[PDB]
Amino acid sequence: KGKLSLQDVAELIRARACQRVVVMVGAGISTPSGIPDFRSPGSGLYSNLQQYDLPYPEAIFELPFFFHNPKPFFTLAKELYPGNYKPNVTHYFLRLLHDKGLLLRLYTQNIDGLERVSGIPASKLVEAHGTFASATCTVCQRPFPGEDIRADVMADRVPRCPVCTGVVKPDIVFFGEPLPQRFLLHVVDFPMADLLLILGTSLEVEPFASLTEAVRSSVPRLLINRDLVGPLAWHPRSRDVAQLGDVVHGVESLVELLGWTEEMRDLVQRETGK
Ligand SMILES: CC(C)(C)C(=O)NCCC1CCN(c2ncnc3cc(C(N)=O)sc23)CC1
Ligand SMILES: [Zn+2]
Repeated sequence: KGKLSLQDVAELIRARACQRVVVMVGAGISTPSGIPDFRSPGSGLYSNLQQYDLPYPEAIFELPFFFHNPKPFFTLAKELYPGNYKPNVTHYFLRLLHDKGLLLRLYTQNIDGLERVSGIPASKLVEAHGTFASATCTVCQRPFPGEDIRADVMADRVPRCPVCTGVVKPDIVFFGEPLPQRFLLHVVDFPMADLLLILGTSLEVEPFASLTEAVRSSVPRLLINRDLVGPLAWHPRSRDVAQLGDVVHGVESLVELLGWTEEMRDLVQRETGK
């Protein structure tokens, strides 16, 4: 009887009636950290082809172009590597969710790695478009921690495999490649979810689009996004809640209703001092 509200979701979490939260995030959560959506006219990455020495937008994430000229991609890597951008309130909200034993899994479309930098361990993360936290030799397939090629990336050298001399590429998923193996965790995670949180994306592209329907029909789906569009708007469920407008405000409103404001402020304080 009647729509669930943001407060109703907050109350379920406070009661630990929702304690296996699956979170899905996109570009919208990282704009307040100073990373625009790549497609943003004027400011976004795809609108700065000259700045990266690219023939066209997609090229920075294409394998044949990468092997012809790895330097534009490595320019992006240098900018996006950990330490450059700061997580914002949205990332720390998810971190708090984790610290309180409420996070089952956080699925991210972002490559900025800000979830990790916020202190969420890799085991809770499914970085569905890959990550800079690890790298792989393109010839022999030797894996490397991201830190092991940091010096070369910061020094504008194309890192190389000690074993076979192959170019070592960050584990970002390029156009036409398979999604990472960890993505198959959705098979167990989604039936297990007792709350679905979607932040700063409308999950309009597959296979993310279908995943919104993988949770059971009793599970509330909370969308915090500019607009109510995508699969959630196409196929609403009685226990869906939409918090529209600015993601930062939506998240901060939820944080307040949860009673975590002072806890958030202390966490952010501590973390900034690192
Ligand atoms: C879907 C595949 C894997 C084929 C793909 O497009 N790979 C290239 C990397 C993606 C990463 C996510 N992505 C983004 N698009 C617009 N804005 C952002 C902001 C991102 C961020 N803040 O990490 S990722 C991203 C599209 C290109
Ligand atoms: Zn190698």
